[PDB]
Amino acid sequence: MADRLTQLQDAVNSLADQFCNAIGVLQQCGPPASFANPTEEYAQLFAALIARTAKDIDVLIDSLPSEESTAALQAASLYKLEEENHEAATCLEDVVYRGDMLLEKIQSALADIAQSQLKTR
Amino acid sequence: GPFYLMRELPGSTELTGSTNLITHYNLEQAYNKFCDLPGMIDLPGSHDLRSLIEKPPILSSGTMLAGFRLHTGPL
Amino acid sequence: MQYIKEYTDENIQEGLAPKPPPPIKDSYMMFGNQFQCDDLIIRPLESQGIERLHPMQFDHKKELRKLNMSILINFLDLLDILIRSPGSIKREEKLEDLKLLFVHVHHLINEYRPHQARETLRVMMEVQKRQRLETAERFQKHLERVIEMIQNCLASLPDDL
Amino acid sequence: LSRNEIIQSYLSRQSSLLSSSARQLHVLVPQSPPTDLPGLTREVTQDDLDRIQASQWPGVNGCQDTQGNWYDWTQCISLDPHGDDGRLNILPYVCLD
Repeated sequence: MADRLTQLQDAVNSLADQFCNAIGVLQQCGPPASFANPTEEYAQLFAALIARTAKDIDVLIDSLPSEESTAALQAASLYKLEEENHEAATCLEDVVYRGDMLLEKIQSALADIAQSQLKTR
Repeated sequence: GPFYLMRELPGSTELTGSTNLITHYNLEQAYNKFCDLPGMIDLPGSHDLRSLIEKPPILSSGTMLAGFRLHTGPL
Repeated sequence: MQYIKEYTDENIQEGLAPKPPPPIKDSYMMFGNQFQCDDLIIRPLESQGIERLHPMQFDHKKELRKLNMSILINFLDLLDILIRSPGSIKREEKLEDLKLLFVHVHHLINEYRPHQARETLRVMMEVQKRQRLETAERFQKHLERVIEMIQNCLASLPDDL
Repeated sequence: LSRNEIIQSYLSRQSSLLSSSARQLHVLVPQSPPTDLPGLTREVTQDDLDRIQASQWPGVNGCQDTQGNWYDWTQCISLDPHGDDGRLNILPYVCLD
């Protein structure tokens, strides 16, 4: 979850829910007639909410990606990234190898110093 | 250009519930009149148990021979 | 619920008498209750079952904005139905009509879902690559420091001698 | 379903607005006639991959904006499409890990 796409899905469903809620409120409750003010306030609030939801859906649509970046542009970039990841792997391996050799040398040197110091006693 | 699935709205003002249905249905003068017949019939008669039985029969739904066989004395 | 007992009876044996794993199925299976035949498209098309309002120009963002505006205008026309003639036939069409519109607004953005999927692989790979190089550089700096550390301590020792 | 009351209707209001939400919108993007596999059909090249890796491409590598701030796919965009205090918060498109 937590994507712009799930936000857009929930916004569209909230639009449909505001449609059903707006009709079910503004038909069920009203002042009778003449051949109330709370109902008028309800209508204004519902219209404002529907407009805001529409604007948000439009903004999220603008936000997602274009009809450029077709799937082949993703695939070729993926191929190039696999090659460069191989090269980065071998480079990391080389630096680790040099560090390992240097570490084994200094370790053996320190062991020999300790052996001499214990043998002198 | 055109939105998806536009169509034609119905005839501008056909029969609705927003019209005055009574004045269209020629019932105005009866209402303007209207807005007991026990008492209006007691204009003719005296007053208005077995009348409960009359209403219960309402809720449920040889004349010379009778005059000859109606023998009963006065006093 | 039950336990496959015939194959578990088969398994208690020695030598080479136990059984091999079954081969891979490349056709219709019947797992659970649905079929789940292989080689399915991730997004089964809209032409299999419902109408299709949009051509092959299919520039997704424009048609999504079009379908948003069409949903709102058909809601307004449904309000015109409820104002003018509630007993009309058209409202049934109208209460079907925007339903079809809502289906398409879901069906387009589900077509962003493979793309999003592919795209998250791409950025993961980029982040993967960058982290490798960062560790490499980090380690090399440490290596350099260790080298010069050893050097200056060696630079100290004939000065004791 | 049968009855909607002030408190319950206001509950519907705050729940719907918390689910949903001077311009500060994204810069508009036009239609794109050059697309890489179907439309323009570029033989696999190299400028396009270098643009998709390093440069700023506003349809592919991120979402651009008015007031200039660039946002790639892993970031969350804060905007205000209305003239209110309420801010739209577009979540990240990728959400790595």
